Amino acid sequence: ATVLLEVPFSARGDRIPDAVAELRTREPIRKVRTITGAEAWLVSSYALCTQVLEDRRFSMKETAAAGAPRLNALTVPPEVVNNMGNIADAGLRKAVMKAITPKAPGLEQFLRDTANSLLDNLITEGAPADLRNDFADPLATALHCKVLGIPQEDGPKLFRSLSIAFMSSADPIPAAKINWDRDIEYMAGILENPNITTGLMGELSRLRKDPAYSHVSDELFATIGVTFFGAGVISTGSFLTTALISLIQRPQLRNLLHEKPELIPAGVEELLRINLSFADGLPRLATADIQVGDVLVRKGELVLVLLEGANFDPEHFPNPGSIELDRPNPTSHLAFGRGQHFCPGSALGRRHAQIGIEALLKKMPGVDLAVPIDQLVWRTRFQRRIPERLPVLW
Amino acid sequence: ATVLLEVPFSARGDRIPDAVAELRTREPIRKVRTITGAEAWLVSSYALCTQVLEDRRFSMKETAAAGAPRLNALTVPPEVVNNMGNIADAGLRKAVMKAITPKAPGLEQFLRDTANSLLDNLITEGAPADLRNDFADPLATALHCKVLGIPQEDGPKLFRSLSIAFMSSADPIPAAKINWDRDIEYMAGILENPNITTGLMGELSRLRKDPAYSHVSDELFATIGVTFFGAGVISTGSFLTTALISLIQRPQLRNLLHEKPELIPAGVEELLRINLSFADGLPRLATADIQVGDVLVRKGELVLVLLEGANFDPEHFPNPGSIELDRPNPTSHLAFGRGQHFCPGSALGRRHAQIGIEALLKKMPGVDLAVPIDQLVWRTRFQRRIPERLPVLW
Ligand code: HEM
Ligand code: HEM
Ligand SMILES: O=C1N[C@@H](Cc2ccc(O)cc2)C(=O)N[C@H]1Cc1ccccc1
Ligand SMILES: O=C1N[C@@H](Cc2ccc(O)cc2)C(=O)N[C@H]1Cc1ccccc1
Repeated sequence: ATVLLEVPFSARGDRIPDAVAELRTREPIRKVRTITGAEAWLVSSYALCTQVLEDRRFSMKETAAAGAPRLNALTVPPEVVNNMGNIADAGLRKAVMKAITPKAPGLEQFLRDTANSLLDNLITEGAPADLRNDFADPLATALHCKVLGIPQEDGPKLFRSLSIAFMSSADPIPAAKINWDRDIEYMAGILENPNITTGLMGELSRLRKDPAYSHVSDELFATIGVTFFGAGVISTGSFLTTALISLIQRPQLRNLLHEKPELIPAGVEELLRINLSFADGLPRLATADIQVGDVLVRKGELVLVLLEGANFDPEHFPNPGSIELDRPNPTSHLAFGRGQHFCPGSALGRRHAQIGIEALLKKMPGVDLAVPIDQLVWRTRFQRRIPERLPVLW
Repeated sequence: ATVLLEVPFSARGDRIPDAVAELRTREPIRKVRTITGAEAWLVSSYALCTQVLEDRRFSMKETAAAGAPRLNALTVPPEVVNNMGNIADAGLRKAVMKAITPKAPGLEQFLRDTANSLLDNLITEGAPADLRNDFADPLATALHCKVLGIPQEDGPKLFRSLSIAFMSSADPIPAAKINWDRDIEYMAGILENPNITTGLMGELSRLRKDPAYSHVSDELFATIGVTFFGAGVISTGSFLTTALISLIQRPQLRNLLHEKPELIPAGVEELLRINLSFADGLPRLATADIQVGDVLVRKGELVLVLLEGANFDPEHFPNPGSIELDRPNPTSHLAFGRGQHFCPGSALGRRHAQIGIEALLKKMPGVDLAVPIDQLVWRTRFQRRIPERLPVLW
């Protein structure tokens, strides 16, 4: 006698478990047990993943309902699960989106100078260097401080919330509330700070005093600050870190991109496709009875959309484990999701990785792991897969 | 068909696997496979563990022989496996031992003041706090700087080697050689530095110029510095960290020790007994054919002495999972080993933990985990079991 198949399979972000392909071939939608003890439908083929993400009756918002089967415990207030919905309803979608495009004057140059400075310091200190704690994560943090319009010096303290904020836990986390309330207070103070006139918080601060936004709550304005910092920094920091592992392990690709840096955008799109940064399927709660492949999903049930299921599906991406810069469908991956909840920071995430990789290859063309790859320590029970340290030499 | 049982069982240091007791009862010496692919004899009862540790024909030195079955790859030069042997042969055993006793004038007071300062800063910053990175590890580091007689400011950089130096790896680690050579250079410089006149390095520095030690190599003198810093800091830092977890999870004991701090030494001895800080059995290579229980161990074979096997053996420590302050045999545990290779820093390790715990309970009587205990991230493929962060509130 065995127990129901449990998720997640492995916290390692350097290889995809064989079970994924076995599941996709034989049972692309199937029952599993989450860390909370709830049952869920795990969906692992490109066709069925897209079907779920494109049908709003599979609701993100409703995952926060009391009594629902849960993937993990909330680390934010239940209303914050509908964060983008709330922003849209407040008439703030356009303003937020304009504030987070990588095409802001001087922003890409700021990224370049920042990446270059970080790398110069590592070279000066000498090998080994930690490319997560001393490159990818400070770069992500520096970027989001600039995008938000908040002091660079405040970045490290806001960052220190994230190892807890993005936990994937069976039970509520007392520290998450403490940090959340503190960070919300920080952002409420930013909105009242006359020095803060640029970036996303500068724009929110002015819209807050505009009579057309008079009935938008101060709670929402502070929430947008905390949530976009946290989601942007964890996503870009983790993606860049795991992408660098994928590159370091592919010297031929590394040499090609070094030689022809104009191929970097196509390289990053493939790195996105094969990336295992997301530790759990994307959760949705059925709000009707809906047929998904061989299964009738019932109202109230939890569905988990497995991004690497879709992104490694050989029916959509032939030879899926190989980085190939000349695919006919290169942006059709699900790394940024699909449908109603498509990542609003996708352009910014792309540019973050492109510039980070550009600068690394320029400065450290001899980059290699300083420890055997099995020695990386993979963070557990977290919403992302990431090594605690990424030791490299050059 | 199944493969040979693999070690280690789990990197979690907050619970002992059920398999340990099952092994001890049914097969207290049995064949296993290590991470290198080698076979070894795993020994898990108190009686057989003591037998192996007390018989020098089970050699520590010989584990470093070329072609031997290995638990893991060397992170030090092969001659350094015989470090204490080398010290003894150089006539330096007494001098080293005298230098590392916790009874040095002002040393315990330095520990108290240091622990108190660290805790005050955490209280000032506010919850949550990380008791590994911001308490146990700086306290261990501060202590060993003082014991060695080296600047407190040099501690953090020497510490940064340890996440690699004490890896338990299948293959050699390039970063370990880089850090090793650099740290050896640092210590060679300390021996020539006229400012360094106290502690272990001050004493080695004077013995180096004494004609009775004229033919002791400079290599050995620098090696003693690097090895005692590294082993002392990793062992005390890791033990204190995991001991604090054991305490936090036992509020009744925590209250008793708070109320009657004179019981702390007896508390620490039990915390040592139940501690799971050591990630692997202690390795020994047979140099003869020797009967151990039902098995004839052959010359050249690897034997792994499982400390928690012995320390949780109900035949020697009845109700072994319970901390009981009134045992008749309280120091007969194997936390510091046994025989030829008994830990030379045992008194210092005891005092480090006693003072750290004393100060914590005084300052933070309300200490508790700030995250569910399953959320701790346990370091993998390492010679110690430790959480990457220990978030607490008070
Ligand atoms: C390469 C980096 C990034 C990756 C891989 C990524 C991935 C994703 C994915 C897969 C989703 C969809 C989740 C779902 O449908 O359940 C999402 C949504 C979201 N992301 Fe990103 N993201 C990245 C960067 C960013 C950045 C830079 C920001 C903001 C600065 C951001 C903020 C958000 C927000 C607020 C949502 C929720 C959207 C909604 O609910 O409609 N992300 N992200
Ligand atoms: C509570 C903290 C400590 C624990 C739990 C601990 C544990 C141990 C154990 C179990 C051994 C025996 C290994 C074997 O036989 O294979 C050992 C040996 C050793 N320890 Fe400790 N130790 C601690 C503190 C220290 C300190 C503070 C120092 C130095 C400052 C130190 C330096 C050494 C050295 C050099 C050896 C090798 C002894 C030999 O080969 O004869 N340890 N330790
Ligand atoms: O639940 C949500 N919360 C935030 C993201 C977020 C989560 C935790 C945190 O501490 C800060 C920010 C959101 O905007 N949208 C949704 C979905 C989401 C979760 C995680 C990352 C991105 C989106
Ligand atoms: O192999 C040894 N090396 C050192 C300990 C040591 C290991 C690694 C390092 O980077 C620094 C110090 C020793 O003294 N004795 C032996 C056994 C030992 C290993 C680990 C801890 C304690 C003792």
